[PDB]
Amino acid sequence: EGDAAKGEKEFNKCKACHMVQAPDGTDIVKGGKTGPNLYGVVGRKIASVEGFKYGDGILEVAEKNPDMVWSEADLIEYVTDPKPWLVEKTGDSAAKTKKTFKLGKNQADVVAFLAQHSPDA
Ligand code: HEC
Repeated sequence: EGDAAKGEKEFNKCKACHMVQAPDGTDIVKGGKTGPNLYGVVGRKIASVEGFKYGDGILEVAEKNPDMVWSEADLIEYVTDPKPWLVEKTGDSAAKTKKTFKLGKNQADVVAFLAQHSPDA
């Protein structure tokens, strides 16, 4: 049972690279642009943010699984350890990505925070 209040704090480990900004430009969490905006990520098609330059592996996940979206379960796994998640979904041990950051605790909490800011999932 993820706690979005705890997740908001844990998101300080994500905001160097990611923002959470609503479609009207309102910052929920002011953050970087190295990774894509995470507002609305829960239920969002994998690797589908307009203009973002994704790595080959995550694009392959989306290409080979056209109906795939970010579920809460997949988010928890990916946040925990991104690379093996990509290997799992692509079936390719050499799946690319420069994104290896692993969150070691409170993963369901951060995902609850992301879900709070995906009001239309
Ligand atoms: C920079 C060093 C990052 C940190 C710290 C975190 N993320 Fe990240 N994220 C980053 C990049 C460059 C990418 C693109 C990956 C690729 O291979 O192209 C991502 C992607 C995500 C995604 C997928 C988004 C999508 O639109 O499909 C998610 C859900 C995500 N990142 C979440 C996330 C969280 C919760 C983090 C803190 C725990 C976090 N990331 C850290 C770069 C960086």
